[PDB]
Amino acid sequence: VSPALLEKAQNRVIDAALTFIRERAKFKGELMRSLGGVAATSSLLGVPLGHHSSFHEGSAFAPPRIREAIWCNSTTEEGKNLRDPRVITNVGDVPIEEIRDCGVDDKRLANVISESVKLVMDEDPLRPLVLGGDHSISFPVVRAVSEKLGGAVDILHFDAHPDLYHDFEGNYYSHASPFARIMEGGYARRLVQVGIRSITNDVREQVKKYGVETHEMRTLSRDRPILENLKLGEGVKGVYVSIDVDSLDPSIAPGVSHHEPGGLLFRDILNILQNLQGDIVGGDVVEYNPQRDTYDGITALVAAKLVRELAAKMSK
Amino acid sequence: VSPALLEKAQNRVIDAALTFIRERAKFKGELMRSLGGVAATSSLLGVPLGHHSSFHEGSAFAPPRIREAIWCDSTNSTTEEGKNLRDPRVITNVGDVPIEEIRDCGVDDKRLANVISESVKLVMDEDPLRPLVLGGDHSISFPVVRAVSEKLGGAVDILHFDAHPDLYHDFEGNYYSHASPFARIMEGGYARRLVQVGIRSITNDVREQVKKYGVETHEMRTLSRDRPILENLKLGEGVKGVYVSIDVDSLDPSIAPGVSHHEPGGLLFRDILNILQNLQGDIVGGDVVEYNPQRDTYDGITALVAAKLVRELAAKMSK
Amino acid sequence: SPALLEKAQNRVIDAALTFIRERAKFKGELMRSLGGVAATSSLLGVPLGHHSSFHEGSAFAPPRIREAIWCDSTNSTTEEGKNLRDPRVITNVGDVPIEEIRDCGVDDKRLANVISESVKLVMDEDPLRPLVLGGDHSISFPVVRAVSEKLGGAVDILHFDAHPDLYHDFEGNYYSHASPFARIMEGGYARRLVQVGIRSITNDVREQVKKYGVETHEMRTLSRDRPILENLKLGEGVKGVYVSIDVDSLDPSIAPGVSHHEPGGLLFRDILNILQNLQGDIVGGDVVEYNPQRDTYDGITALVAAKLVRELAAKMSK
Amino acid sequence: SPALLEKAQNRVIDAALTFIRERAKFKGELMRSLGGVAATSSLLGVPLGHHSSFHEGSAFAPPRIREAIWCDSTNSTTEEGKNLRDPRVITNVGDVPIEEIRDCGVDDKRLANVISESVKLVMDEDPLRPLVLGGDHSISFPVVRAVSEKLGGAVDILHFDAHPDLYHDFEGNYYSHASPFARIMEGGYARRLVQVGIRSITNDVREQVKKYGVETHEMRTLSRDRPILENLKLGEGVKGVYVSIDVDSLDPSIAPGVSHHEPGGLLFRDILNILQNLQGDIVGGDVVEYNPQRDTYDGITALVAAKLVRELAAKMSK
Amino acid sequence: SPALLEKAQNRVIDAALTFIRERAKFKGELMRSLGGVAATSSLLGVPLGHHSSFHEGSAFAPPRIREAIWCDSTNSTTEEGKNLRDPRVITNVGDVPIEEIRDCGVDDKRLANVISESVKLVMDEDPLRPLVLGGDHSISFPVVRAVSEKLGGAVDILHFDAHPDLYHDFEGNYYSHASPFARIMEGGYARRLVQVGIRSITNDVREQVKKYGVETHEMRTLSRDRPILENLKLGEGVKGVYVSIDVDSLDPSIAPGVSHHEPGGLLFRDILNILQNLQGDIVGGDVVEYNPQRDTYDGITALVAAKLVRELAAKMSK
Amino acid sequence: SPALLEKAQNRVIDAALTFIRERAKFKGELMRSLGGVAATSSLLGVPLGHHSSFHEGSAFAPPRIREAIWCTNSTTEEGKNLRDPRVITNVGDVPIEEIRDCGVDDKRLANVISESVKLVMDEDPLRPLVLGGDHSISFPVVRAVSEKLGGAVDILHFDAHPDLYHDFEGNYYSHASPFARIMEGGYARRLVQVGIRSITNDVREQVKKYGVETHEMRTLSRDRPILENLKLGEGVKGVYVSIDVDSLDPSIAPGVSHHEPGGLLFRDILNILQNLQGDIVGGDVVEYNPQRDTYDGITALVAAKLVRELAAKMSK
Ligand SMILES: [Mn+2]
Ligand SMILES: [Mn+2]
Ligand SMILES: [Mn+2]
Ligand SMILES: [Mn+2]
Ligand SMILES: [Mn+2]
Ligand SMILES: [Mn+2]
Ligand SMILES: [Mn+2]
Ligand SMILES: [Mn+2]
Ligand SMILES: [Mn+2]
Ligand SMILES: [Mn+2]
Ligand SMILES: [Mn+2]
Ligand SMILES: [Mn+2]
Repeated sequence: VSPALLEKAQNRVIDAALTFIRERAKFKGELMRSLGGVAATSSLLGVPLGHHSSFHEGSAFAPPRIREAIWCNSTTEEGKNLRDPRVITNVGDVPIEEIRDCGVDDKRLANVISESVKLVMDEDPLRPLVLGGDHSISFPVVRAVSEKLGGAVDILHFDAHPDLYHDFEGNYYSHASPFARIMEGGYARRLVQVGIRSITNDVREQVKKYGVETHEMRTLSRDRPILENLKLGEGVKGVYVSIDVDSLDPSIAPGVSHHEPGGLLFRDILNILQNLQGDIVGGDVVEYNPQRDTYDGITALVAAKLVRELAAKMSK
Repeated sequence: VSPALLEKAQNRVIDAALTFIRERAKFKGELMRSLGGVAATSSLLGVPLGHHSSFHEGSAFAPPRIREAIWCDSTNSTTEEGKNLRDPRVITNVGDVPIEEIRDCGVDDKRLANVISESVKLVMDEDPLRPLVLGGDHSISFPVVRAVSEKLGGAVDILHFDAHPDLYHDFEGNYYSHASPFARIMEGGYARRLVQVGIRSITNDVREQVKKYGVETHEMRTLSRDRPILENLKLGEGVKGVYVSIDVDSLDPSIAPGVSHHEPGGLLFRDILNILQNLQGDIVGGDVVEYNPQRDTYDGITALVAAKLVRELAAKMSK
Repeated sequence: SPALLEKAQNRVIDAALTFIRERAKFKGELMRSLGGVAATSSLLGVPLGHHSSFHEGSAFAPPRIREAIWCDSTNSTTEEGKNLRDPRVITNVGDVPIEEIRDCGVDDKRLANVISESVKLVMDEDPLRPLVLGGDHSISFPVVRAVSEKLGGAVDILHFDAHPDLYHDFEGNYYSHASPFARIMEGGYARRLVQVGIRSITNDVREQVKKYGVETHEMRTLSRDRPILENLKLGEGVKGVYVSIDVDSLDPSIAPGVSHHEPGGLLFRDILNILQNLQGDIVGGDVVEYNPQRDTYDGITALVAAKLVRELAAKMSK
Repeated sequence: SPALLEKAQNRVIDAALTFIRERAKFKGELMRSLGGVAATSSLLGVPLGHHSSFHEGSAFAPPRIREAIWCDSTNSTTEEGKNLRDPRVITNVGDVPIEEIRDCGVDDKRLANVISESVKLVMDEDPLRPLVLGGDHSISFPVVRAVSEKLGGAVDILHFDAHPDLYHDFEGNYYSHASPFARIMEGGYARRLVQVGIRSITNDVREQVKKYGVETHEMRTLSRDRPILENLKLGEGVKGVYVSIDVDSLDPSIAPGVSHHEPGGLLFRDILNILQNLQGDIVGGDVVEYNPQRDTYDGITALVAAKLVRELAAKMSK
Repeated sequence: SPALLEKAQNRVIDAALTFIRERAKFKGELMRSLGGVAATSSLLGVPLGHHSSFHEGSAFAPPRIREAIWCDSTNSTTEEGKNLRDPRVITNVGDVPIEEIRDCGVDDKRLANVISESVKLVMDEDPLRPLVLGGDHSISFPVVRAVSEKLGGAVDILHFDAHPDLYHDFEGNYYSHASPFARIMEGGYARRLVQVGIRSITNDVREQVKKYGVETHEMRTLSRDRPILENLKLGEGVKGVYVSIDVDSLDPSIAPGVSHHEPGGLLFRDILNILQNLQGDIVGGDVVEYNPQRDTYDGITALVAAKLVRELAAKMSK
Repeated sequence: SPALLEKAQNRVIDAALTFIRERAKFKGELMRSLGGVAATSSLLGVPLGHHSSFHEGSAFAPPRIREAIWCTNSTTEEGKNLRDPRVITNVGDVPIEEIRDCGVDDKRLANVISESVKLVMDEDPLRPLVLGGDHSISFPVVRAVSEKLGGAVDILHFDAHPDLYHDFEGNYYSHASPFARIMEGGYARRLVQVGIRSITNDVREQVKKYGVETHEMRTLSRDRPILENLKLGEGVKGVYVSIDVDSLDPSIAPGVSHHEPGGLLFRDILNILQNLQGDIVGGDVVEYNPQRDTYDGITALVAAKLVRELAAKMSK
């Protein structure tokens, strides 16, 4: 296999993929500006990546399924208008499969994701709402938001799992290590984790090493008043919200790779998200696995709901 | 069929069965006794018996499905409160009593129950092992709790999670029904306190049974008032210790679809963990019953639910 | 032909109402022969779905609910100790043959009148009280109209639902399943309307709520409203209390068998807490919007609808 | 009370048969008013399941089948070009209210009489011919009895089933879904009985095949018998042809919605090849043993049952 | 604002087409560097479902089909022994980003032209030949138009489908999935059109068949047609052979993951028998109408579509 | 100490083989006391799935298959009465999980399987009918049948896959390699494969190397008369029948690890098995995966019908 064939294929396909995201972001930025009366518009960038998953890769197919459940009332829990393009709009998906088929390695793939995020952010007034994909994508996304904005953000992170593994199966880019990568890089100050019910003792050392505010399910009843009155981002560049759908009890969100019984109810996430104070600069909804959902696609609907509510907080 | 030949088949096959259990318990006992730093080890004994169920016998297939889910690729090996399931001193498998092959020798249910009791005693004799039984339908708790009580030399207190009191005196003339284990236990005085949680399915004649044996039945319709007591139970003070029986049908069927008796309006997963995490007392044994893999979803969610109940019970009983 | 239709319609409708009359009469006579009974919860199916905005499969619910009430996994005792094998606690009348009547070219206004008369035929047989199995939510309007007219005045309503069903005009359909409570409040048939489980509501509807003085409880305030909802006292000073249970009220994890899934709904124990604690003279009720064609393979939603019906019967029967 | 049941039974049954008469009379008038028609396939549901040995959920089948016929993923043209939107091609009468008659304490013998009379009320309305929707297979006996009595002689029967249903005595139940064709042959209602799809017959029952001259085609011989089965000519020199289709005759891969799964059954195209080719005067027929409680989430067995009803109607209507 | 759309639309389309060109140029140069190849089966996804009449879930199919092709329960050898691990046997180009282009307000004619141009970019890279993954059957018209224009003449088409897809006018959508072959035969892009598995056809569309000389083979004549169908020779006298495989051609017991369930369809082996024996120069093909949203939990239909692609590629690659 | 492990191994395997011995000793005495029999098909489960390449759920098949056997009627297609113990009888399951959990390696495990089959055969008139379990178990079974009978057998083998890989990912004991192990050891003379439709070019060389009669689905119509008239065993010790449930089309046997579209119908196998001539000394039904079956357990019923037909051919 010729080396300079793969290497210029890698260059050429990445460039054509990023140029598509650019023209799409440029189109939507221009649109929001012509309508006016908007400081921020939540912009959907899909990252259909599932190969960093330790169990099932079905995540890769989530973004299109979520956008179908978004755009199929048209009104969010607090009355923003979904058909208003100023509240929510689509940019596109990074064509992960086609980029990987060029032999691109994971480090460059992470860079492609980061560059995609910065293409969106460059077009005022778009702000990135990333659809996963597995949780490994949060690292490149948060990295991109921190670099573009010129400092750290605070994070609200819903998950069953801390995703703070220093070393997961020798895979630096594991969906079980993105917050390790994020904290190792200084991209976040505060990391507020909610839903946690699967945590190793080594990862409790990581929690201590980085000053993570890890809230476990076994103390949720004690924690509710705190969690329902979070205020983040004061004195840093803003607030980033990461929602891992496996944060929700498997009874209400079966469409995930990692079933962990004893999780959040839908209301738990909506109360916390709605009550959250701070300037939201970006967010993700990750680990929706359509291949593990029920036939009625209850988990696509839940995932779409969470995206709608994130967009209503982040659009202004 | 000569009765002679059948009787000798029975003795010999049972002997062979109990010797198998003896040798697995001997292995796991020596292992723990050579690791040291261990007062108790939760030790899985399967009793794959469904024939006492009133509606569906699928829980006979449960134990191997539960072990696989305990040891499942999507889960780490740490319990909610920090115990490492990779440490054998936290949890170990002994194995399954071969119910089907024994019944197939024409053994009657009284002798079958005796064989389940001997199995429990063979685990208990290998200190620091403590029996965490995997059912199987709920009928098995009678012979398990009889065996615990007889080996400890006295009464235990029981914390029992169920939709159903399982206190019938007489269910379809089957003494060993999955709906009378606790009538057998209470009749035998094998238990002092019996604290029942998740109850939402009870006939007026079993309400008699509750009053007659001074059973502490907590019904779902009084739960929110009961939370403060249930989150601070202290059992076993002045008897030989505490036995914890978890019927998976205690949980709402939205959580635990893989059961024979769907009863809407049940516990959430976290309600069992709150009670269990808060429970005080020397836990001497326990069981997880009525997982039915034939009624589970395609993803095996209830196997995972049962496996997590086993993991958190082991985390409490291991020491 | 003009006449054929007019003719057919009347004759087919009269034979259908006659079948209900005979069944009600049979069950009334039995109860009065047994004695020691003031009220018997009496099942009347209205298998109607064509008023649904997404799926019409709730037309199949009634017989599936009835089967699940008397099914092999459960016992015949309700949570608080009533015995369902006593016909004075619960009894079946039968199903209005909606399909057959529609298929005669009968419009929705006439159909509403047939549903109304069928309910009166059950109420004409003391001590029966109507427990209607839907069918979609549109049925509650003609049912509540009948109960009101029959008792000679207003009822207070406890309504479980994901949706307010208070639209003035859901897409030009007066008998929409999203408008039955608009028609009830317009008609004067209800004084209080207590709605529990709401999580889907537009701004135009919030104004319908203020306009009729409706007590709309949304999911986002559920945890705070618990003490109110676990202490309802309805119907004092009017003809009594009607309980309408839209199965969609419940989280789809508990009740997947419905046409509109709405995440973040009631737990089954949330409905039972409210319903078991409700004080007031329950004069009738309905369990609507169970859709067997969206249920799971084990038919859990059938079992959920049956338990709602069993627990509502425990309260209305006396 | 003795009188209480006897009187109710009679009045309830009379009101049920009156409803079926009015619906039959309405559709006969409709057809005669249109003209250009010798025969119209007329659906009579018989929602009975309790004559089953494993599951009773075939009681839910008729409305489900009707919905699947007049549905949305398909078109309305049969495979050889007949339009189902023409009422002269197919029409619904309605459902015998079996649950409600049985709930009056009516025994199976009188129940069979009710079914028989119901079929006869359809046959009294030129040009309607009965296409019965089960229900479990027990219903074929009262149906074929009625057709035989009404026409005044024997029919030939084409029967698709995984089981012969020629048990004299299945678990003491005279009206067993396992005994309908032993009752038909005993009574001389049928001359030929051509059974197709058989793959589950005990030797005792093999005796019964020879005892009554039954033409039983087993699955192991199907590929050899194809030529005969695709060239059937029935009814010559008697009153006509009755076609009974048990859905379990199909492979469970195609028809999972049945009570008794039997691997190695017919392909759907196996039934169409026989049915589209059959020569003879089709005078009635049935599609039984669809069980919606065992169907898949997409309700494919309901579609399978509907396409059988559609293709049988294509052949019976003229 | 108008200039905004004109501007953006052309620039978003240009960037999409650029993407496909670079993938096709990479894949073409790879085969040319390996040598020993005359034709490489090259996957182009068209994830378009909005021309669907019942369900649009075939929009999600291409990436599910590719995962199944390269799945870890299957090995990489076709039935007749071609190694799919060899890029010269099967390669991926990519998906036309339909959603994203449609969300710039691009109309259906302009979309068809983007699909055609995409096909043309693959065909420009010797020795790539286009194997299109739908998406719904609408996509065959702009694919086959592109093929024909590119080659400068007609093709013969082998079409597998339950449905002729020959409507002139399906609900006023020119681009309906029920009309692609009307659009094809009307534009003279095809000479012979051989259809196999047909079992859903209206009398009007029967007209269309005679009108265009379509060689429609219906399921009800299959065994009579087998020796013809197992010895097809197409393309002789024109530019080559296009094969269109609609997944609903298979019986729903085998391919449940489709929008239109039509009972009594082809067995998997029947498509392979025909395709394994087909003579002529295959210049393109598509596998259409796999609907992941209607598949079973184990994704069986994805594997069914994947194997169809693998066996078409084995035949198209030389 | 490693002495602790070796001891556990020796003593646990010894107890497990004594269990199978007492069960086989029981059923032998039962048939001999009953008389009128020369062969009784005796069920031995080998609940093993770790040699699987995709899913291990065939480990749970044996109990599920026995339950579907005695759940339908009670007469074999050719009128054998399955309530007659001389027609079919259960010995028991080899406790695979409990022997592996003592640290026993694959070679010693193959030996335990071989010894269990010999314990069955030592009891006249029992013949072993083995329930899998994945296809890897056919190697130790056929080796045991060949050693106890003192020579080779002919094999009829239904499968979608040849199972003739010399080296499957370094796993000598792969379920994709048992017939390579069997031919290498010379335990079989003829090997007639039916249902084959997944076959690599290196495995065609294995077919050539051992003179395997490999019938592919793409020649089934030409092969029918031949396959419906097989005569095996003349000149050798007899006939072994191996049934892999994935030989059947996935439409009728969805409960397997390896879906291969375009397989056999149920009659295809039944016509072949019923018409087969030769002295049947042994057989297996394998690769039933209960975890991938439909909610109704259709594949358990299929597998039970396959067992009943094989038990009717072998019992006499
Ligand atoms: Mn995560
Ligand atoms: Mn997670
Ligand atoms: Mn219990
Ligand atoms: Mn229970
Ligand atoms: Mn409603
Ligand atoms: Mn509603
Ligand atoms: Mn039958
Ligand atoms: Mn049958
Ligand atoms: Mn098509
Ligand atoms: Mn089609
Ligand atoms: Mn194999
Ligand atoms: Mn295989």
